[PDB]
Amino acid sequence: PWEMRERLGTGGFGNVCLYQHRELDLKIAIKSCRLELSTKNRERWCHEIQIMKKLRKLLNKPENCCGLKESQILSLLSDIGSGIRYLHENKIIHRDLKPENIVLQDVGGKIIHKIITLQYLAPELFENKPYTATVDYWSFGTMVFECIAGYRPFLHHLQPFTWHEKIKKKDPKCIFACEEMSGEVRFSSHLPQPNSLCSLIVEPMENWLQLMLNWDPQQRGGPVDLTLKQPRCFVLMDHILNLKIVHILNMTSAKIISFLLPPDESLHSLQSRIERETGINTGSQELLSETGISLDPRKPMVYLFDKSKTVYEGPFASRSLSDCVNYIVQDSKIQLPIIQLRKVWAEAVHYVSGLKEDYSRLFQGQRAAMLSLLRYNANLTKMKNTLISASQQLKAKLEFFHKSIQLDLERYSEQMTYGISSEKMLKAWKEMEEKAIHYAEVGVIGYLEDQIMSLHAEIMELQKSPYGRRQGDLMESLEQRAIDLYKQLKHRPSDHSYSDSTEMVKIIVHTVQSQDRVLKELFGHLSKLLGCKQKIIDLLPKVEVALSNIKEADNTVMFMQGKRQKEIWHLLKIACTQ
Amino acid sequence: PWEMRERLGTGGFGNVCLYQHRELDLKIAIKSCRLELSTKNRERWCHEIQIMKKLRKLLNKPENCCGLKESQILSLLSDIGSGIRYLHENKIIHRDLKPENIVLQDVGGKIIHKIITLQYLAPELFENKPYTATVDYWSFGTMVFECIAGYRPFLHHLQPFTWHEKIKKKDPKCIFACEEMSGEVRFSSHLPQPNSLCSLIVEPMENWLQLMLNWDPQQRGGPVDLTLKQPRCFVLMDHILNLKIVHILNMTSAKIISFLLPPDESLHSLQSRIERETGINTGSQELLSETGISLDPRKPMVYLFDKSKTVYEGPFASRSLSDCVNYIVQDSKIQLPIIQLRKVWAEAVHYVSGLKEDYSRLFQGQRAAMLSLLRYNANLTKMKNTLISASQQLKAKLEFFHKSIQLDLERYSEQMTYGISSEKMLKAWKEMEEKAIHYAEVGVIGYLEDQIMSLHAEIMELQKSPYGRRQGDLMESLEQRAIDLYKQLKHRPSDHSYSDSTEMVKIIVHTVQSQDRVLKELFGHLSKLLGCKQKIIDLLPKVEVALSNIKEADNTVMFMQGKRQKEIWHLLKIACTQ
Repeated sequence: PWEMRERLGTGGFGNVCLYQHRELDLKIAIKSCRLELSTKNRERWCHEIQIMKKLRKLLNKPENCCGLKESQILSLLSDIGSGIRYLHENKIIHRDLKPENIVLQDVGGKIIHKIITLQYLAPELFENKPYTATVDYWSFGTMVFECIAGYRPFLHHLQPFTWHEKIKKKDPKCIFACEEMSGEVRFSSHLPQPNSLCSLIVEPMENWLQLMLNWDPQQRGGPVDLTLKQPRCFVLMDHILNLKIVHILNMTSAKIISFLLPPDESLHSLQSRIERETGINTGSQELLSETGISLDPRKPMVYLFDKSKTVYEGPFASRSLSDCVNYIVQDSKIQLPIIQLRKVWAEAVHYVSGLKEDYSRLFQGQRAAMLSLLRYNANLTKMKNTLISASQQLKAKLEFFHKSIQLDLERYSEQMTYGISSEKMLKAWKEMEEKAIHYAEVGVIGYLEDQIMSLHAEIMELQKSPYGRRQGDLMESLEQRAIDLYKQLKHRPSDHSYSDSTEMVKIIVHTVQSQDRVLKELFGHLSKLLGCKQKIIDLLPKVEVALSNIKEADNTVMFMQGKRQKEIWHLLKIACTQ
Repeated sequence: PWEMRERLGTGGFGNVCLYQHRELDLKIAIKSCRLELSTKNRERWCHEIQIMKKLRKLLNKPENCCGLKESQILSLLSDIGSGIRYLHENKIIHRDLKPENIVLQDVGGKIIHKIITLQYLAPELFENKPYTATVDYWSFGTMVFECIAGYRPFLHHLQPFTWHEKIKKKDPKCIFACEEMSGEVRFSSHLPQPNSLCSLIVEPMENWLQLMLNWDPQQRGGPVDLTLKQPRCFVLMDHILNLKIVHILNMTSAKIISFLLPPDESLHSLQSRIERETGINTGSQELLSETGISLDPRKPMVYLFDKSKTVYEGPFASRSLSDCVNYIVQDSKIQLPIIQLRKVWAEAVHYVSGLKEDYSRLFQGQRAAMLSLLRYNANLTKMKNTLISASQQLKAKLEFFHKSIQLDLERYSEQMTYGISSEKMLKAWKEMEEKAIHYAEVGVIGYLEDQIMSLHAEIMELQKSPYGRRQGDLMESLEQRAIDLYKQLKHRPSDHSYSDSTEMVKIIVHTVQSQDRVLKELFGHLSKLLGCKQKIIDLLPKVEVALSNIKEADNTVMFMQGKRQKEIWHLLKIACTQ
């Protein structure tokens, strides 16, 4: 009771149709018979049934055309790296490595990738040579480089009949070829600069690219350690895919610096590392969670605060542009070919989206700092209730105590009138009364209570603060317009070779204007937040020591009254003696 | 060092130019010489200088074309009534009574009117007859009727050459003439129905119109009481301009009922009057200020609440339309002359603006009730702090007390061990300890404290309530469009005799839709407000009696400890005896 849901793809046996039973969601891809395949390859097709039973869409998204995220490429190395390790354990050579053969499985966010066109065709496959797994290595590092470039690793849009002949002329220690608009073929052993990656892993991934893209198949992934059945490629993948790196945005300078983490460094020696890095003293270096929880020093993207610095100035976030982009800043109206234009405009929307994530992370650190302020406020309310409570407890004990000793001095004075009492305990108890009247801490709790309601009024005022995310969605609109202009460029055929880019530069203008606005308002927010936070931190030991003094006069006075009791018991037993 | 500011008006001596010195704001109206007046009337003009040194714009506002407000017409009776009383003391007959001769002086809201065209020309002036102050009476009641009609009291837009001849045929006990579209001349001794006035004063003002507009000058204001140098007209003005009337919107039925106030009625007998009027029992009848302050019963537009009724239904505000307006409801597209159209459309915008003031006053009563809820919340916080404070005072006195008597039972037991103590006060003090342990009211303060934080959470939720005034400004836009359509009708010459009125009926549709919406949301608000208010009112005597019990165990326990003291003094003096 179901139908064909959607034609999934094609194949040598025929087209693939993904099915679904709407009453039961019976999802299955079934490669149908469309090609009328020869019976030899039909038997080999059922062999493929016994063995199989034994992404490019996301790439063509205009956001993704710049290159992918860090953890996306890392998780791609995990899924596809582990997958081809499993396949090379199973003696399998797919010969068909492409993002069109990558199924995306969203398990709650965990995008599990599985395995199921001449630029992925190896040059040994391009001329039908003896093959091995290094072919699939070549396509692997090919595709993973395309995950950050947005394009092929070698002479993009060159026809493979001579493009593979240029592949035969590659410097093997170099990894990337770029061609100028004059046709200048040059090489690079470096990554092209608009990435989204941190250099600390890029350089072992650079040498990894030096291994994975040598066109000699005996050298491509060649140093295979038979200790671990892996090349040095998979050694570096094992290192990097477990290489712990803490990324820290300096909130005070708007700078993210990554850090290699040795597997047993304490957080304090890390504070020494950031201390040497930034100059910020560890007593003033303050760090806390993404959710706004201060980091436990007892433990081994968190956000950097300087306690000893109060007012934070404007951003020290240098946000560069390329000389092509700067050339558009000089004149956006030059009529240049689209080979430049898709690249440069991708760098532009790339740049703007980078600014959006900058404000996004700064927005996060602001919210998290406000959460820490709320926790400090909560402890302030707890010590408030403790203070008011135990303070009025002290006041009542004062009242009851002195009225008690007033009655005791009346009757004791009547016994001194009877020639019974002694004047020494009389004067002593009058000193007890005088020291009780000295215990006049009931004004201090009202004054520091006025400090409490002062700061509580301040943080209630900080609740009603306006937010720059109002202009953050304006940045979303500007970036969205930039995406739309990139799409309108992207669907142009070769007849639309020359174009203008002025409105995008206007989006850059209003972008940096709005970003300066939300940074000024934002730094005003954080400035008042850390100010009132400092007021709370300075307020706490006063409340603590004062409450301690309350407990001092508490146990003091109770001991004094019990002393008065026992003295009356002494005069009792003395009168029992006589 | 100044110039002519603006030409104010005209005159027989010439045009009047209002001056101003921009550096000093030297405002003065100066009647210039434009007419080249004859020297006899120039000498009479300087006579007018010696005697003078001895509004129609507001009428033509489309809001005001329906008729003026209540207090506006009343203040007009005060200023112009008192002014012509002063002028008739000075033997002055102006002969020139018109709103064009009325200067508006805004003293902080108090619009002081002062004294400075054939429909205001009296029929005795129209035929140049012997004159008196009853001429200015005729123009006075003429203009004051025009303040509520928006038009002349007799056959509007009729040419005075025969319109005064129709004035000679007026029924003197009748006050108003209306003409049908067939030309049917009829009379009315009543006010035309679209007023803005309360009938309680209208009927003495109706007979006042029967006196002030009789075309016999010896009868117009004729019964002049020489006891007070006034006609019965000024007697009724003296009554009505001091006639105290409390206007009360029934919030429960969306109805305003006016009330004559005898000059010494207490507020309780007023509650009997509203009690007989509405059926609402005085124990449930609740009244409070415009600013949300409950009315003192000890004293002699406030808003009516029913305490015994919880959920208030939809409005019982009948808002009628005329049969002309209902005829437009039948078909707005009938092509009828503008003599109807300006009147009927004025009734329409009149109706919509009336609905706007309805929601405005209901909005006021909602805000005021919320203010009363805040005051109840404030008393709740005061009793909260008193309760928590004195409660923990009681707890500390319990602790100190029982530890005290624990020490006293230890030593007293040691003296019973010494063969000294008696068991009766032993067992008695153990009963004192047991009753102290019985005093376990520290859980009740936490439970009713949870009720306090419950209601505090509820009223904090009521703070974030959405407001129907969002659609109130939508009503402002709809009414503003209706004003614009009335203006576009109003500037039409006689060539635009036939018109359509459908979009105004659409404004009536969206008006009553939005009004039903804001009344539903509004009554939901007030329903939850009175509900939580009832919760607070029920919560209060629990807190009060519990706190009273705290004071009971307070003075009880203190008396018990002092009793224990005095008993030890008894054993002391007994041991002194032995």
